[PDB]
Amino acid sequence: RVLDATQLYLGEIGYSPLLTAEEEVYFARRALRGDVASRRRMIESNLRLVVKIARRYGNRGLALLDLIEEGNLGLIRAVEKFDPERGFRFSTYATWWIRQTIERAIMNQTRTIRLPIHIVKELNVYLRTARELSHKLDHEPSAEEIAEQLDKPVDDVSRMLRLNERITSVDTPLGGDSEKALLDILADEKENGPEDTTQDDDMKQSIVKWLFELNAKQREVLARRFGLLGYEAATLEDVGREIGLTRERVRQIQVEGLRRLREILQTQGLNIEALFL
Amino acid sequence: VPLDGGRFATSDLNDLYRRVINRNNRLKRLLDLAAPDIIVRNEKRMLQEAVDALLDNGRRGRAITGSNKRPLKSLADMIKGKQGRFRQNLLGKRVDYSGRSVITVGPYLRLHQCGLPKKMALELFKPFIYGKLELRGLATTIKAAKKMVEREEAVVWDILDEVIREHPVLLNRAPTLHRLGIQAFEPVLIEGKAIQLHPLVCAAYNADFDGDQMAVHVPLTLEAQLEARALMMSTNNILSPANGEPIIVPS
Amino acid sequence: GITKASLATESFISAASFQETTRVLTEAAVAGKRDELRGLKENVIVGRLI
Amino acid sequence: YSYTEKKRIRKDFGKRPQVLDVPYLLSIQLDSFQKFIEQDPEGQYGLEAAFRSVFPIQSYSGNSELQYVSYRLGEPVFDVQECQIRGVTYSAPLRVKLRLVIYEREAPEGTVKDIKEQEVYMGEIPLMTDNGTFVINGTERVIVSQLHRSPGVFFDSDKGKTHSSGKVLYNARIIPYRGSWLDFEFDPKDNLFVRIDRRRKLPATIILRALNYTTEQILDLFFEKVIFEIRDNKLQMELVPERLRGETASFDIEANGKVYVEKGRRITARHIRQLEKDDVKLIEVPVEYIAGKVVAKDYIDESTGELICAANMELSLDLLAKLSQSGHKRIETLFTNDLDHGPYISETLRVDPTNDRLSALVEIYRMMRPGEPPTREAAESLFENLFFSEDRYDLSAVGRMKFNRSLLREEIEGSGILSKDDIIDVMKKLIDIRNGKGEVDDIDHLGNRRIRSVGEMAENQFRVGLVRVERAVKERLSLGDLDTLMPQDMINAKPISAAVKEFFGSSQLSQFMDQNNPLSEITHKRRISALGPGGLTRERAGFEVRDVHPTHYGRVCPIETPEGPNIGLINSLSVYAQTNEYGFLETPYRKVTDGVVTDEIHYLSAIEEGNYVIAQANSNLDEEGHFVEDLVTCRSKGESSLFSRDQVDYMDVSTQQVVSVGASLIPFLEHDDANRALMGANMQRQAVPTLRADKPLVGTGMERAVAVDSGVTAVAKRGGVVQYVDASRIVIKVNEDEMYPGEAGIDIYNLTKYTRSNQNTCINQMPCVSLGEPVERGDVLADGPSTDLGELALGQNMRVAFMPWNGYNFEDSILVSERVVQEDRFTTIHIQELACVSRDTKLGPEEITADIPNVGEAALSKLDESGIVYIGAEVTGGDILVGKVTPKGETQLTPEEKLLRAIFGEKASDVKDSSLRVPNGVSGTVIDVQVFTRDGVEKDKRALEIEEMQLKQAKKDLSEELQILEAGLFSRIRAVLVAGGVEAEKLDKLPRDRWLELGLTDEEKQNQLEQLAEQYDELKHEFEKKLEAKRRKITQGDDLAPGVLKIVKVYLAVKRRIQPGDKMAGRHGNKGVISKINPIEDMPYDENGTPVDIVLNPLGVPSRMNIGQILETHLGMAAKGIGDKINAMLKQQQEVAKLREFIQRAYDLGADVRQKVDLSTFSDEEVMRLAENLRKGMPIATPVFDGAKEAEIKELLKLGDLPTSGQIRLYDGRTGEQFERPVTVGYMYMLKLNHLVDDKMHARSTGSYSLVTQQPLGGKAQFGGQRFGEMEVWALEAYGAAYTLQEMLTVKSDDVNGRTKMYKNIVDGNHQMEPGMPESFNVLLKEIRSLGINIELEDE
Amino acid sequence: IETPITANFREGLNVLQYFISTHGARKGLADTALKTANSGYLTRRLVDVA
DNA sequence: TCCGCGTCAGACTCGTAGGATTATAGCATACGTG
DNA sequence: ACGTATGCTATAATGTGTGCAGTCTGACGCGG
Ligand SMILES: [Mg+2]
Ligand SMILES: [Mg+2]
Repeated sequence: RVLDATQLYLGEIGYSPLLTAEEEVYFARRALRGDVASRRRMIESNLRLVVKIARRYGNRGLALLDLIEEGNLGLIRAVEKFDPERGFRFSTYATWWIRQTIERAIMNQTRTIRLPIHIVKELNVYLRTARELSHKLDHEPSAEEIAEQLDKPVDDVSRMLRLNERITSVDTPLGGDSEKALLDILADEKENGPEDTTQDDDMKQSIVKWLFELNAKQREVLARRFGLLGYEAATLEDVGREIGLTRERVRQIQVEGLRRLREILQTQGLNIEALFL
Repeated sequence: VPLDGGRFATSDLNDLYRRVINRNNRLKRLLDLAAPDIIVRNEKRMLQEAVDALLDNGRRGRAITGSNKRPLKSLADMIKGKQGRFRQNLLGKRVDYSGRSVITVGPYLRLHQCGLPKKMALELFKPFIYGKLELRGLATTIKAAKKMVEREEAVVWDILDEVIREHPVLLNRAPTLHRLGIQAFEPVLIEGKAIQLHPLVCAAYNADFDGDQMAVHVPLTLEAQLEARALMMSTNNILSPANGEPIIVPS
Repeated sequence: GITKASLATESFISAASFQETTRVLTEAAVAGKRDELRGLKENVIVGRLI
Repeated sequence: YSYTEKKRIRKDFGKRPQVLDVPYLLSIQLDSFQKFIEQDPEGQYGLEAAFRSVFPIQSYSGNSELQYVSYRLGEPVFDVQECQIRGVTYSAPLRVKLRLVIYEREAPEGTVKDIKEQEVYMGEIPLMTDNGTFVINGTERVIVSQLHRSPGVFFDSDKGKTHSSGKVLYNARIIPYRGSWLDFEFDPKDNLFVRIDRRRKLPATIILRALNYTTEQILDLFFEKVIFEIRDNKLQMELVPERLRGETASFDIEANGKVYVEKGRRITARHIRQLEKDDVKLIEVPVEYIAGKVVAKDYIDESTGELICAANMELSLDLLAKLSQSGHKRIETLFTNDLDHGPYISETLRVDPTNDRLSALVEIYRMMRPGEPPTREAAESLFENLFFSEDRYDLSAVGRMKFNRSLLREEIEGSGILSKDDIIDVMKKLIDIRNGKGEVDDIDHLGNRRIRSVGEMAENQFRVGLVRVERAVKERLSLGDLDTLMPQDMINAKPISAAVKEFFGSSQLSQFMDQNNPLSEITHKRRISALGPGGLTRERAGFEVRDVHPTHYGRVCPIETPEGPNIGLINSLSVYAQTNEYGFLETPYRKVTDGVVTDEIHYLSAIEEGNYVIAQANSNLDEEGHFVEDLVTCRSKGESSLFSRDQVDYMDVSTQQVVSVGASLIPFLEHDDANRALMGANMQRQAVPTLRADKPLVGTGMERAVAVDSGVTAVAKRGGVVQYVDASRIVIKVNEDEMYPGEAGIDIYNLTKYTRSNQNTCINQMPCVSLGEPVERGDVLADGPSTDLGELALGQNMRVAFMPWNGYNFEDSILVSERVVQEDRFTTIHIQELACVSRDTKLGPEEITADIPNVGEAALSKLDESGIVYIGAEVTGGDILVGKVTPKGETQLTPEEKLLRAIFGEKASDVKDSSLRVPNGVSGTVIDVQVFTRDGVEKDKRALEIEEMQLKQAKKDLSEELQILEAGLFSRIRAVLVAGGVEAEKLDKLPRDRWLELGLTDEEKQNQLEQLAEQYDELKHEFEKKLEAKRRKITQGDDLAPGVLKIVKVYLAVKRRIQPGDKMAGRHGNKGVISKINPIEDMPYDENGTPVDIVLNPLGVPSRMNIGQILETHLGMAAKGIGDKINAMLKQQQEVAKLREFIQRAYDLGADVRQKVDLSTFSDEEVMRLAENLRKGMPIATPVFDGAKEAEIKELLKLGDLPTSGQIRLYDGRTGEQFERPVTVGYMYMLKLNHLVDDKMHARSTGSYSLVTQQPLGGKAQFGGQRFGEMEVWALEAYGAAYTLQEMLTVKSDDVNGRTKMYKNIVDGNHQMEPGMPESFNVLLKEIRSLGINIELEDE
Repeated sequence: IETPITANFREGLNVLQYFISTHGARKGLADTALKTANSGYLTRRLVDVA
């Protein structure tokens, strides 16, 4: 029989009313006043018109079946708000809706990174300006050449072109040879290897031994300022909250803790050795 | 995740997910409007097409093709066959403390020996240098030991030379047919980017010095050092398991 | 047969790791089978002692 | 002979004089793309075809239409030089003239209403170089010619679809260039079916009904007729004697007077001639015989008017009696036969569930569009659209040609659409083959495998651009206003530009040129593939395709193809092979006229090769006459045997036409196994050119041909004296005869100096000519990177000795002297090219200054203020080439870092570091740096210093152009002026700016002075705009990617030498790794003392069966023996006469040497420049199969006072005592393959980690650990080593806890197992849960 | 092939003798690449059951 | 139960290389938070 | 006020299709 979701729906619209001028008015007049059956019919009837429109709005974002569904939503909003008393036809009024609803729904579900309408709307005028220029310049227009014709900013044009830059999927094969995708190459940013994990662990355990090698009033004041032992990373003036309650003596004692610690790094074998780092 | 070039890159699942959510939310919208059933039918058929395409794309009908006219990789696909998680990212693994290089002959070596380049074994035994360095007291910390190695200073070669002694290394050749496709030896540091392999065990690997490469692997744990010396040492592996016959034989 | 004897073992992990992975899992899901691990493939996967 | 040839002559052991000289090897690529751009006036080809095909396009209403006028190519925006550097396509503007014509609607066709006409751009097409390359985004790329199944018709049969029946089911298939497929196929019951697009299977009479054919007509077309006359009472039947042939007499067969055969008897050929000579026409027969026979036409009762019996219905006794009394005593049955004329359409109609024409178009429509209710027009439109519309369908010229000659037709050229005739004719030959006559075609025959070069493919992709524009034109025309809308508003230039760049990038055929060797370039452009789109696949590829087919002879090389899964599909073109005008291949052949082997050559197609018998080139000609021998070994019909003289029709031209370019360079190929010959020709392409180009002592002759045609060298366009020699360029003065009378006549050749390759190797052009040397037209002026006096120089020859050496040549392992390493002869150069990118991040723009945070004065020593390394600065891994800094954002300074930045200080600025530094391990010399900037942000000071040079160097370079062009232009006027007003010094008193002031008498030469005067001014005005183009493109802000602000490209030059691990080989596939560079003390040496260069293993020879290497060695030694004698006489400083006698005695030795070079013709000076190049060794040519034999080699060895054997008395260097017995020593031309160990060795302890798998990455490229696959795993399972495996599953791979924890434990010394559970499994859990399956870890 | 190779490597093949040598050479090396998968796949099949 | 035609499961193992799309109108009040 | 979203345009227009069609041996599962 038929097992294609496409052909099945396209069958069911092929057996649905094809309305005349005064027929549209008869149903529409009752549809606004809520006849229930009337709103269903005008819709059922003009599903065939939605398909002919989505026949030129394909290959841009979604599939043909996805354009029809969102194109049907335009016909419905057209039925929610049509004027039968006006002598002008419905097929004319409904086309303006079905063309809009499709374009709009493609603008959202086409790009992975959801680009709002505003940044997109503008981008199109920059691209459609590139058309005019390209045909007469016979040269694909630059960021400047587009900026000179609109008389608009250089960075605006450029930043809007940056958002047009499309994607390569992580699972994409590499050089017409699906030996490895980008995941089997692209490195993990977050976790650095043991070498970098143990760097901090060893360096910060060495400091725990250096803070116990200094004075009690020097390792108290120095640690709680940087937020090493304390809970919050305070400043020279803020160390006064604890017990210091000083501005001059906190600054002399902070630096006194650091001067004795700089000699602890010169004797262990770092200082200039760990300066490059 | 974003590329270095200001581009982004997304898995095909995210794209397949957006197909499911869009159609599902559009169905919520049409059930709000009490739309005619003929449309609701299409929406339900679509929703199922998207769900079935998310679980296993290429199965029920045409697999939903994407940007580069290729089919979107679905969920089932990452559990399916060679290219799945099992065979590719679980039973088989790229491994640390591993290096590979062109092999060449080692006609001076004994059976339990193999040439290992210095700059290879250098990088391979990196945590063993940092360890023996803190013991002698030459490194106070590890970033200090890191720079000592980087500068390739003279006394660091002698420490590297110390750890490697009485330490076996695994030598693998592709393809790994039988167990003898890996044998362990005692590395001999040699100045040069070529590995030097023992002629008699060339038979086990089927290793021809015509441009062959062999993977190196360092056994980390003391148990791995014992395993490598006990089971996987070249001297303890003579006869083939297939036939009670010596595979270690001049040619 | 070999191809069938591999898919027959009570271990479904050993079976899916082999082939027919789409079918193995579905049959194992409906049965609600629990693998207690005996084979090597099973413990090499989880990264345990062989 | 020529001058450049006089400098060094190659001794040729050929004995088959070349009647056909080797053609330009880059014929295909250049000629193909030439057709694509070629604006043919009528015979549409390439673009002209694409427009006439699609255009004219008219609106959907048909009131307005767009018409193609003419197109043109503008000169390139950026030339090759610039394009290669900037990084954008080397393309030309496409300006096409369109014409918008609109009709009147109610009026008939008011064609003259508004004929708008204007010119419009759409897309820029990548042009092809003179090398046959396309520069895409600054990469010279090559598009390989494709090999695909030829359109037309083709008959096949699955020799056993159902081995159940085991019946050979025959099938036919019409393959178009564009359109739907049309297949006809039988079935177990021999019912003819038709499957359009191989879709549903439909009865084969349904398509005929669709072509308006009644049941009667159908039968009348295929089957013959059997006449039955019912005369009075006796039933009678017409008999053609040749019908009851090989059948049994079921009844008593008797005639006017004689019983021939008895009941139940076989009718033999005797009985058939018995009846045929008796002239039998009518025979009386029983009524039981018709029971079974099928009635042909319809039979209505004359009386009633009803069908007594319809057409195609099995007759019976009662139906026949009903027909006899109806009033029909002249019934005509069909001629059903189970041996010959088979009844298929008959049994097929009984299955066929259709009725008339209109109903046949229904099931055809219900097949392809199932579910849509059919109308009269929808069903008719579909079927008419399939194979019967000028739009959908196109067989093409080749399609119709092959289609016609497959049906043995009348026409070569006909219609692009299938006619009714064509379809039935195809069904007819399918049924012919089924009967017995007719043979199926095979696909492996090159008569069915057509070649499709780039130009045809560029045409195809250019059509899709036009097809995608067709959509936007029609829709905008109909609904859009007629007047207002202009034609360019409806055209879009992107769909064409995009569809063409899709081809020049993404296609499998468009790939980066492999140019690591002149041979690689030339053999990769002569590559032909069956893969990519519209071809085959490794997954789909069979065997019989790959197999060498006897059609390949002379067309395709039997020994040229990768040994990888893409083995039999990829193939190089043969030497003298060329494309048929239609598409097939063709090979040269010497015509034999009335026995006489005429010099007239005919390129025979793959089809006509099978027809004539073709003698081999081994056959001997009688010096203008015929074959010396009566019997000649020849070949035809795809077989080989001996034939007589008059029977020979054609002959192989040369003995090298069987092989390719790759194989024509292998000497003594005749003494080499095809398996090792293939590998040898494959590795010869991988031969990285050396530092000093060394000529091959043991060549074939093809050497020069390759080097010259590759387009890597610079050959003279016009002969004359080299006015100026230089390392950068060459200036040559043209002779009077060749020089044009209009221009000055001084050619300019700016030689390509050291710069990068696609494989990161050196490219240089050194002058091979001396200052002020007389050069002939078409002579090599500058040599390439792998060429020497115009001859190809891939690797280097050296004294080799075959013998074992303490196992340092174990399995083909190589033992090379330090003396080779001392001469730095095997020292390849790698020109690496780094790049530094200034990007625009979210935080802010990056720049390029010397100000870099956390740095030593030592790093910024080689940089300038701008932040770029000086030209000529040596660099090493860690040193920074170009200083870059990016913005640093909200950065959480960790307490331990805020304290450390507060102690030692250096509060690093809010700008991150990412300076381009030399990669760890590389070290060389910066030779140049190029800076690209967007048109915007102000520049670095170094970027200004580089602009200074480009400008002031271009100002000088153009000053030099107009200067020497002036001198050559007045040089002419000076000679013109003497003719007429003869006055020498008095004319040369005042300066040369007042020479156009002086003239001559009313004469041709007065018009000449006016030409040169106004052409001098033409160059004087041209010089300004030439300066403008240079100046602007230097000031121009090069357009960059979005986000990028400016880039700095650095050019390095590392000098890597040979070392253990380096892979080298001969050209006989003899591979090997260098194991040890032996000390000069230890190297073996002859009694005389000179040591050996390489010591090879003799066991890499019997097993290999590549004895060509040993012959290469022997001849190389003989050749060197002669050079050693010439070297000695030139050192001794003897005489011109003494060298002349010896060298004349050398050139003339071979049996019938092809070249007969007399030295009495050579002048004394010409002899000594020759001898000086002969002293390194007399270069010898050994044609592929017409090479030298032992008789010739051993005779040459006696001239060199070398041993007849080729084995020398060798002494061990280590010791000094002799080896127990002689060893083969000689000079073998070996090669340095690209597989160098510095680009191979790798090591890793801990580094990057994968993104999801959380296991390490792959390759030294990304610094990744070696893969331990499941096969590698089972090995440890077998050993029993359990931790060694668990260690390689967890801590070495995923286990995030384990890897870091284990690291810390190793530095502690405690090598302790600390597992947890790999991440990649934790992924697999959630992945199965995401699939709606409860997978939890059930505990103890 | 009905007609084998008459020549050897010393004497040198004529033009066809080499063309004939090709037929056997390419098919022998075609079964080195393609047929190996059947034997390597057998190793895989055997292992899983054992 | 049996025989033809459909889907579905495999197809060796490791190494190296490199980069590009079309277009969603056009303009005016509604909805969400400093 | 700024960013995002929501809305309407009133000639008539009302059933789609686009695109690769030499894998192969072996094994069942739904109809017929
Ligand atoms: Mg090898
Ligand atoms: Mg080998």
